[PDB]
Amino acid sequence: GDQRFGDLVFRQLAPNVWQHTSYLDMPGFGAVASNGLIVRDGGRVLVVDTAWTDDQTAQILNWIKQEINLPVALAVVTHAHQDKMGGMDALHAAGIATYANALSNQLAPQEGMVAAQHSLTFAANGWVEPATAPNFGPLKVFYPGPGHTSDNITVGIDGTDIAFGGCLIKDSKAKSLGNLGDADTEHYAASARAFGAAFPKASMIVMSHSAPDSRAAITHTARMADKL
Ligand SMILES: C[C@H](CS)C(=O)N1CCC[C@H](C(=O)O)C1
Ligand SMILES: [Zn+2]
Ligand SMILES: [Zn+2]
Repeated sequence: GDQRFGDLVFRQLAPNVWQHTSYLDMPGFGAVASNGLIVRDGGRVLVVDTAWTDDQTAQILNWIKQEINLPVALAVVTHAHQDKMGGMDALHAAGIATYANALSNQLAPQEGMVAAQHSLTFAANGWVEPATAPNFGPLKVFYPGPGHTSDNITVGIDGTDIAFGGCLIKDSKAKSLGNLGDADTEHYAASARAFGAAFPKASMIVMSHSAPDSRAAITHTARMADKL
């Protein structure tokens, strides 16, 4: 179930996949959960998204050491907001190679984040240029277009039914898309549908701010984004 480890929560989603959850008090919204992923690929571990803070991200690494006990080969972060990139310095202090969309790295300083060490770039069709994501194993990285932010990226896990929409996708019963100050209102709806079409076999949709949901999360998020 939900394994409490300090102030974080870990949930196993598949034999080699876990969801990490961390919380930040956001004045006005309560204590906001943010989810990322941990994937074991043979003898190494891959991380998708930091926690909100360096201290929480160090706790993710401590949980990995206790429950998996294999080296963390790399982390990929899915856009330049605090819930996804707030713990970059903890990854760097641990010697972990970090990757983000080139545009996320460009935006990181003005968003108050530390950039990742390596920049991903994407083909016209949205799939990562393979030379920019070396040794990613089962992680399949896709840029669906601007939506929640201009830089948001998404990740499928080969060998599982899981795809990660990050903060682009909301659950089946969300009422709004949240803060939209950085959003691309013209393109959001198409980007959400593009994520669904890039991972057509994924039946478990993991996202930043809700528990894992069915593909109705994608259709509902798209159906909601159609209106704007
Ligand atoms: C700090 C994050 C970066 S995505 C944020 O802005 N949030 C957290 C989730 C609830 C609100 C929403 O957008 O749904 C606002
Ligand atoms: Zn965000
Ligand atoms: Zn978010």
